[PDB]
Amino acid sequence: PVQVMGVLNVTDDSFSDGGCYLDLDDAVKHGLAMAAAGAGIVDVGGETSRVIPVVKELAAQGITVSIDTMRADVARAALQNGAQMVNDVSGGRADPAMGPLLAEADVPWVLMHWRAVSADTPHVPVRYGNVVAEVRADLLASVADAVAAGVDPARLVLDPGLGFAKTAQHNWAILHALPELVATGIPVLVGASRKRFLGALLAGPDGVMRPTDGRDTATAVISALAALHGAWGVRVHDVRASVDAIKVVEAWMGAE
Amino acid sequence: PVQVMGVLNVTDDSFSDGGCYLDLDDAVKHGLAMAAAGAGIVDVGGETSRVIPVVKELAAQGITVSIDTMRADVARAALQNGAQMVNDVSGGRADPAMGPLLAEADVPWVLMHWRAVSADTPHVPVRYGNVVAEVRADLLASVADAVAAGVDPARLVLDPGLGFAKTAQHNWAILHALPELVATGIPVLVGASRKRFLGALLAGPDGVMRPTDGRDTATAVISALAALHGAWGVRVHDVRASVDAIKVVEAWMGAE
Ligand SMILES: Nc1nc2ncc(COP(=O)(O)O)nc2c(=O)[nH]1
Ligand SMILES: Nc1nc2ncc(COP(=O)(O)O)nc2c(=O)[nH]1
Ligand SMILES: [Mg+2]
Ligand SMILES: [Mg+2]
Repeated sequence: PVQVMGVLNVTDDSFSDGGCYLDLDDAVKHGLAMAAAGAGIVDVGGETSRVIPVVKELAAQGITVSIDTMRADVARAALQNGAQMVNDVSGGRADPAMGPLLAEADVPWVLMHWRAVSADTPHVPVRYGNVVAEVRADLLASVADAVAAGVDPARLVLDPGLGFAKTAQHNWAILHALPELVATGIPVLVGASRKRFLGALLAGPDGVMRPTDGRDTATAVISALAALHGAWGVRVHDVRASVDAIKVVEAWMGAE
Repeated sequence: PVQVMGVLNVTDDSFSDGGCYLDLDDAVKHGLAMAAAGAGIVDVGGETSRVIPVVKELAAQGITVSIDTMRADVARAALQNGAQMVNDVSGGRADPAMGPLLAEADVPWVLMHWRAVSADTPHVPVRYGNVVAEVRADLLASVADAVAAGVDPARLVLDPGLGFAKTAQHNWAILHALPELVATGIPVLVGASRKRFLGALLAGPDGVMRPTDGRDTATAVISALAALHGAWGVRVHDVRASVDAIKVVEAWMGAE
């Protein structure tokens, strides 16, 4: 079984990969629709003034909500309001209070991989000698860090952080070696949904990138392959598409 | 490499799985767009008065056209007009003149599997004891038939005929055992695109089937899995979607 984590961007952002639900009610509506479509987790990302109210209503609607934040304070607020998981793009590195909070709360923590050369250059891609190996080592160190803080390992989730200070080539390399990360025995979450690499993969005849909205099929296919290779879950914008993919894989793979 | 065969239904049909391009120019436009999207073959299906003109223009535009017909006469007309492949849903069983025509023409021939209990009940699903094994045996016999007619085996293509006198369960069984059919050493074409089984797989909460247009992601995923398991090609309505899927598989599987 593969978990489907639907993305709910509560920020307003011109460059967004997938819908801006700044408006409380649209956002809530969107979260609900995603759960209805099969998402077992709704990942709300914003700061507190915007996300809290969304997290609160969704949690009140029985939805399993993840808070996508690098700040322990926003996380704590999220938790106080019904969130059941913390999704940290910094893998605990941005906020020293994060681990202790997770140790206090005992809820799942996603440690996403994001190793920048420097703090002022978080998006410059890192020149990796062996991205798979480096990413793995980095993640295991982040696990050690979390554990040392009192977090039960069983609550941890690894995420290779596709496209974060990584090229499309690094991305493909990580996916190809997905089974090696899965082999760490710690659940792996894949977040490729609508990312740049897909825009590039699917560029038009001209050389113009496929629009964000046109990257869902590719995203869905990455979900099926992820499922085939043991991933724990997938983080996506178009829930239906990835759920459809999963149903196919299961129907195919289970056909006696 | 997996061939992408785009569907061009030149009939008018209320129940169509995918667009009705009865109008010469729309049809042509559609065929061209499919080639542009990456389809290496455009499968025109109608009778002669409707398909011929489409086949002729497409072939004049350099497109590799397949004629989807059970009639040797329509096929011959198609060939006279530029078609380069014959797609026969009857596997040569509807028209005794078909094999000799293919032996004369020396172009690829798709032998689709479609075993009905009877002629008057072509759509009643056959009660199979072992669909995979029966389908295989049937196809190999159709190969023998074609060969005996002077057709070079190298020109043959097998197609399990998904959903033709088959249940969704049979369909899934055939796909799961795709590698066994691939092992015949004869190229295999998969035609699952938007079929009923997918409508059922993806039925809504209510129990209402997913609309035809909503079956493309599933179709695309079947394309990726087919690619992974050695299929020769896929026959689809939404070319972009299946091409996208193929690009993903290749990027993933080739990531050193
Ligand atoms: N755990 C995890 N969290 C994330 N949060 C935001 C984005 C970028 O998302 P966007 O495409 O909505 O901007 N990507 C990830 C990711 O890949 N993994
Ligand atoms: N070779 C082959 N030919 C076919 N022709 C028509 C349909 C039904 O197609 P539609 O969905 O456009 O009605 N299916 C096949 C098929 O599965 N394989
Ligand atoms: Mg987004
Ligand atoms: Mg059709």
